[PDB]
Amino acid sequence: GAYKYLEELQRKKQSDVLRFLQRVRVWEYRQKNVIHRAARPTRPDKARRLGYKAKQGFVIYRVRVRRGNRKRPVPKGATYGKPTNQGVNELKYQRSLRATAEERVGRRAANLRVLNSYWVNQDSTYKYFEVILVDPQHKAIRRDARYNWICDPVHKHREARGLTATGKKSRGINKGHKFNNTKAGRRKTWKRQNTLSLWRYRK
Amino acid sequence: PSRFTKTRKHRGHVSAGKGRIGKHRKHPGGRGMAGGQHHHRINMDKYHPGYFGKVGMRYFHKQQAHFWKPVLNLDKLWTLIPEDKRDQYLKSASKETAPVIDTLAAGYGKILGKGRIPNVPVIVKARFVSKLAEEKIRAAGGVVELIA
Amino acid sequence: AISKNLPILKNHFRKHWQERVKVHFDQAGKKVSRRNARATRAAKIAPRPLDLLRPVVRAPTVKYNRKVRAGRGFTLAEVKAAGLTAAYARTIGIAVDHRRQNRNQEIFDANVQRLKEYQSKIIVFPRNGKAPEAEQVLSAAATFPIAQPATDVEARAVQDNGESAFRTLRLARSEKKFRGIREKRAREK
Amino acid sequence: TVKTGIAIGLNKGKKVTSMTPAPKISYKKGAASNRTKFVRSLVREIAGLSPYERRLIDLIRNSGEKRARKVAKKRLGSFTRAKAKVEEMNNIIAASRRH
RNA sequence: UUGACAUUGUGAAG
RNA sequence: GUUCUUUGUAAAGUGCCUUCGAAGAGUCGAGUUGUUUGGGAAUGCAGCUCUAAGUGGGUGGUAAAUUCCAUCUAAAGCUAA
RNA sequence: CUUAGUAACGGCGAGUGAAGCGGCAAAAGCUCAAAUUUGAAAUCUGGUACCUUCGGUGCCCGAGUUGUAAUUUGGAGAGGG
Ligand SMILES: [Cl-]
Ligand SMILES: [Cl-]
Ligand SMILES: [Cl-]
Ligand SMILES: [Mg+2]
Ligand SMILES: [Mg+2]
Ligand SMILES: [Mg+2]
Ligand SMILES: [Mg+2]
Ligand SMILES: [Mg+2]
Ligand SMILES: [Mg+2]
Ligand SMILES: [Mg+2]
Repeated sequence: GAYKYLEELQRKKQSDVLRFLQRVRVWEYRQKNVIHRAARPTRPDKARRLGYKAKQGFVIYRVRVRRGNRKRPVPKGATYGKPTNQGVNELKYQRSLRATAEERVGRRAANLRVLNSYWVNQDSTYKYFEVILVDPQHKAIRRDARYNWICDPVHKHREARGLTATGKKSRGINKGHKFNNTKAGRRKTWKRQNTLSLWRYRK
Repeated sequence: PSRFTKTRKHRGHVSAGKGRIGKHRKHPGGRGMAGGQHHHRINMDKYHPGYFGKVGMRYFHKQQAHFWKPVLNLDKLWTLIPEDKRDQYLKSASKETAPVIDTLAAGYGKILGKGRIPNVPVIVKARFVSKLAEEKIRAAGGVVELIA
Repeated sequence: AISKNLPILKNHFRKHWQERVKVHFDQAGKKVSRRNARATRAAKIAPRPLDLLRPVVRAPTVKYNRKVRAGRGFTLAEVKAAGLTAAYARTIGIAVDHRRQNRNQEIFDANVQRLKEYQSKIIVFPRNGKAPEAEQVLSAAATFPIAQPATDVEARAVQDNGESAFRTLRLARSEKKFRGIREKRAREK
Repeated sequence: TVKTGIAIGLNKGKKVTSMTPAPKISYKKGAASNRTKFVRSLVREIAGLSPYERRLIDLIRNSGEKRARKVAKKRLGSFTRAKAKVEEMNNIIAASRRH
């Protein structure tokens, strides 16, 4: 079908056709609220491969997030400590802007579950994202065998605990020697390696 | 047990064995290996030469399994044969009936020649061997077979 | 804090280690609960042996490659050579691994023999529901043990061709060292 | 591909009887198909060329392929990706005006 | 505070 | 263990021949800054800039050019002990 | 459990410091996107009447072709014979 063409055309972001479309759309988004409902996905092909379905119970929201670093919120720049901790301006937030977008949408619609999100646009000040949401109370979802797993109480506020795709990337949840510190949770690994184990018959 | 310690003997002696002049303070001289080059230099230069500095070249991601090679000397070679069979082979030193010893199956990597073996032909299978070890095996009528 | 002739110590206790001390007081308690769990599981699951059939594989690394052990599961080719499908094998008590490959004929033949022996020593009750009563054997690994393959006979004849084993190792080591330079020297001419 | 049978050398290791496993379909992941080649060619004629791709075409014609590879390395990442991009631009040049 | 890049498009001349 | 329904010109598995075999983009990757790691010409994470490919791509613990080999299949998801 | 206070990091000072293999406990596997059902949107929320009521049937609006079912997830698999 047409989904194959959409995937390949989306990759030519600096072509003349897409540069025109991204300029007119970035203006339209900026005129709306920071968070607002979207009637339909602007990238239907991208939504499908992230788990979106065109049925009642699936919701799309659009959100813009300020770009740049994270200035340390200290009064007048004083840190009251050793010079190794006196940095103020060149500090970076450990979670991505995509993660921040999902969190604020999640609080706005607390009756829904965050599934995934994707990049749509950006400018000098903002990055724009569209978040995919699933209603766990709708009977179309609770009776759907492929999606009723999200109705379980263990999946409440996935984006808050970093259980989404962007959350697992920032947690370093991968396999291999490159992720020894964060294979199964950084803090749990630190607890295991800093625990003194004593048996009844001392070894 | 606490009843056999010198603490029980020091009861009623004021200083508890630490002296009146010097006393028992918290950390006179520092903590741990502090002052190893300034006020503990003499105790480091003797009893521990070579502590300060670096010598060789680094090796990133060292795996100790690559260097596994236990050594076996010829004076211990016949211990690999079970004791109930050593006597018959020793007294039946001959060709076409030479016992076969799998050194790798016993968990050794290289054969070294230190002692003296009986003048009996033996078939020795190993991954590595020293030059002297092979000569003594052949001098007794045996052979060395390389395996992997 | 350095005095006398004593070894250098490296005790790592400069953190809040007393907050993370784990004493295994319940070692005896956990053993009882594990035995209770195995007893309850066996009575509940089926008269089946409570564990799946495992293949025989060669241990990796030059340090351990002299021994065989129990692997994850039988390969798709090994399962196919035994005369059944992978989907049916999983429901009959045979572990199946899809990512292990077959490169050695001796390991492949040994694993196929295990599957053939296993099929001849089990009774598959029909789905009809009759299920004639049978005694439960608690272990399938003990029923089919893994044995180290034999390597050589106890005694043979001495066969010396005059070449030194030490000399052979030295030549093989030297020839590998200078292979690259000799190819370059021959390439330039 | 036969090992020597001794613990050291080029083809060191024990000799065992060899088997060839069936090829795994996952080893052909990056293989072009008839459908995918049709789509990519059609999208190329629709979308046109990127601004940096136009600069590489100018450099090839006026300054030579060697310098275009140097510029392509800076825009792209590795040096091996520069070769593929410069080679791709040559095919575009050979058909745009040369034929 | 100063420079570079991004935001950043359209027309002409020296 | 018994008992009421036949689900169904339904569903599933297996042999041989031929043609095919769609597999995730501001993402991978690169530069730079900060932080972090035992990871040391840079372990992971994040900001900004640049920005891919399809016999391709990642990895192979010393930076680079050239020729091979080995091993997996990222950028979507669920799951008891 | 061990590897191991080891490889490595560190005014290479004070100090810091994993991982592969090996034995064991427990063991379980999997599914979406990307394909024309096209001789038939075959899919679903809700309303309403009734019934054998953690639901079912009939009827009626609505959702949905800017894609809801069946079929296939790389171990493969699919269209024909
Ligand atoms: Cl998905
Ligand atoms: Cl006394
Ligand atoms: Cl560095
Ligand atoms: Mg006194
Ligand atoms: Mg006193
Ligand atoms: Mg004193
Ligand atoms: Mg004094
Ligand atoms: Mg921090
Ligand atoms: Mg999960
Ligand atoms: Mg630390």
